Amino acid sequence: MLSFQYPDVYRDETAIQDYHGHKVCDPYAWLEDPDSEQTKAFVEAQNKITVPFLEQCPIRGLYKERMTELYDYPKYSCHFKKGKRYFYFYNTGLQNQRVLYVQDSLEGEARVFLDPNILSDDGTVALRGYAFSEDGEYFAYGLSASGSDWVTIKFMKVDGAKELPDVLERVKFSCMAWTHDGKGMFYNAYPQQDGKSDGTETSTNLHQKLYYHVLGTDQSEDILCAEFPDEPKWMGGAELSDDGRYVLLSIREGCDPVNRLWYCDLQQESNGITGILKWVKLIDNFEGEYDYVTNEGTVFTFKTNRHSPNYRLINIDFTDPEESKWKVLVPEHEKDVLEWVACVRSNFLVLCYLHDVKNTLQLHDLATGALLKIFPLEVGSVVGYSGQKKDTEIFYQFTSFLSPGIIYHCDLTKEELEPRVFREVTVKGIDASDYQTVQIFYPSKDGTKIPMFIVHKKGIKLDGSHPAFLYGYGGFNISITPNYSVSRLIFVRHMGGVLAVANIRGGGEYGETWHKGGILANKQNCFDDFQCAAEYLIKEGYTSPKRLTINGGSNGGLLVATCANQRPDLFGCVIAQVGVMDMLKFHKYTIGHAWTTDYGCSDSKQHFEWLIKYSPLHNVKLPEADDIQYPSMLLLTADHDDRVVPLHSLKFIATLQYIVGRSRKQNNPLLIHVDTKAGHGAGKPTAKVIEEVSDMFAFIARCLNIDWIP
Ligand SMILES: *[C@](O)(CO)[C@@H]1CCCN1C(=O)[C@@H]1CCCN1C(=O)NCc1ccccc1
Repeated sequence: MLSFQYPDVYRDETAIQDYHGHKVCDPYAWLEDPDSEQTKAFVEAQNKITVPFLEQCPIRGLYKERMTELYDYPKYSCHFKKGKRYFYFYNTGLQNQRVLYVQDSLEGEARVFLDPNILSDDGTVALRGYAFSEDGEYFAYGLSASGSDWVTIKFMKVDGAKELPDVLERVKFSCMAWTHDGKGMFYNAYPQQDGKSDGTETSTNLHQKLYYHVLGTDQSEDILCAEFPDEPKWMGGAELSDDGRYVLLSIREGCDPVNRLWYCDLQQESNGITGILKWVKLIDNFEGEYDYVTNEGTVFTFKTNRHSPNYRLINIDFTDPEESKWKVLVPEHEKDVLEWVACVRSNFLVLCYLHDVKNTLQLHDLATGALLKIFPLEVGSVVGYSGQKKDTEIFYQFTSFLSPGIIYHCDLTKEELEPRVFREVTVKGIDASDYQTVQIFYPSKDGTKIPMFIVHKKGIKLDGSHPAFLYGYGGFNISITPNYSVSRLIFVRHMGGVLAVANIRGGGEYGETWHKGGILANKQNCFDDFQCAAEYLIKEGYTSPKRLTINGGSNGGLLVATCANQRPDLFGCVIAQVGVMDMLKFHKYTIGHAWTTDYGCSDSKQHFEWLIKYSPLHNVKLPEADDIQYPSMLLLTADHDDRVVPLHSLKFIATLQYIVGRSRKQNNPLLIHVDTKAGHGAGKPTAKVIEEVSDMFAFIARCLNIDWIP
């Protein structure tokens, strides 16, 4: 099967760094430079062996044909109203990018408003962020090229879809918020830096500033409204209150769900927005999250995790601001996580809870917090919503493992609420009724019960014979909830597979305590939970080690890489997408400094001692047992991934190939693929999505010798 040679890769044996008395060698440190001829050559030499391996088997073509057919169904976002018009995104099925449409009423003819497909030949220019003026008459929108986090903001007049001259450069991790006077918009930008700013560069991102752009002016005239030059990692995002009176500034430092909250009453500005605003530092620490919901005069309703790991709603009066005086509007639930909250039709709140990793959607009274209405849902996720304070209706979008999902609509002006299906799409070719989704709770190493979803064909014998695809993330307070994936259902239907998703610690599935259970000194809990998930699938007879594939991306790419080093005997195949592999250096690059809230930072001795134990780059080791080799591994990354710089995967693959790939007992392939004109994955065009899943499943089919099932 290894009908190919690994490329020779130079080792810089002089690259030795002292970490708190521990010497670490980093012989592929030179791969950190994306622009060098050396690094370019390495990448070319790697893709040269990977592409033929993946494309040799007819199963890739069979999978791609099926994916192309089954993925070709219409995809809609919720309707949402702005000013006097409705908007929605729509993809006929296989367009590279979804298209923004406008209609003058709910039954009016729709027309194309913004079509990102015409911005490139290959669909690699995508929308990233947008903001309508309060009256709905002007529209600002971010564009990213090649999947980079860098954005250019452009502007349109809505009536006639007219392009405006205004262009904002150097935008990244940015808010977009228009003042209600329609004069201009808040956004964030970064100071000029040496070298490139296109998504191929690794330079750290510091000193983000908040600016106000006056419409019809050049960007050079933009007003600096907030900056934190003594705190280079702080990021201040602006939003206007629902009545337009206040700018709220949420300042973050890292990825924890906490923020400072300052405000500025715009009516108190001496002469409009002319420089740094008269900020009032209502919450001036990083001890809690304060997420604006709505206000009524000086009474501000926020969703918070302050003293409430499962979140709750509080009212803070700006004119009586001490914490002792805050009113608890909707108290914390004992187990259910309050995921998000919206205010609609003046005095309703829409609350979305997570209960054992399934959503429930509720309407509450703003004045008392009282429950009014439960919106009926099947078991799965709410993935989209519209309805702001001035609106008199909501839309919401539901999805699940087996259903592409449904957009619902509810007219909130009605005395008796009657939600109805507004849009529904069926994917013929996959009969949902042939399959089932079960949820189980398995005990981890320390006895903690972890949820896991399993999706499989009804009636199968649990005799260990099925290939399985087990997915995890485990970090950053992100909950991994049910969603429709045609590519995974093809694995079930046409490869006879079992799908599994493990809700391991580090996630937000059981609130901030679940998140803290998988970070910092307890990061090893994530890996233990995930390994235990694999043992459960095997023990209960869903699969066997040699038929089990694991998959994760980003922080989940770290998950599956670590699990390969720690338990190579447990897995047949590992696909790590855009993974954080160098845990000693991740903080040095682009936005990596933000992840130290989950991981820690190697500059501290204490953190170093945690990180060195699991950092995938630093834990590649030939298994001691003669009959154990590493699983088949595929790393996927891309040259404009400026979220997780691709050097992580480059250094990791060189290391795997040299330490393990050179040993006589290793017969499983250890491969990387580096895509071009693509990034971390946000805004990836449909054509690339299809190619990527075809690569992934062809790898699986080949490594496990799975027969296609027509
Ligand atoms: C990956 O897991 C998910 O994309 C990477 C690697 C570890 C964590 N991330 C990651 O992207 C984190 C987690 C989700 C958001 N995030 C960011 O880095 N976001 C950029 C950002 C924006 C504002 C403030 C801080 C960070």
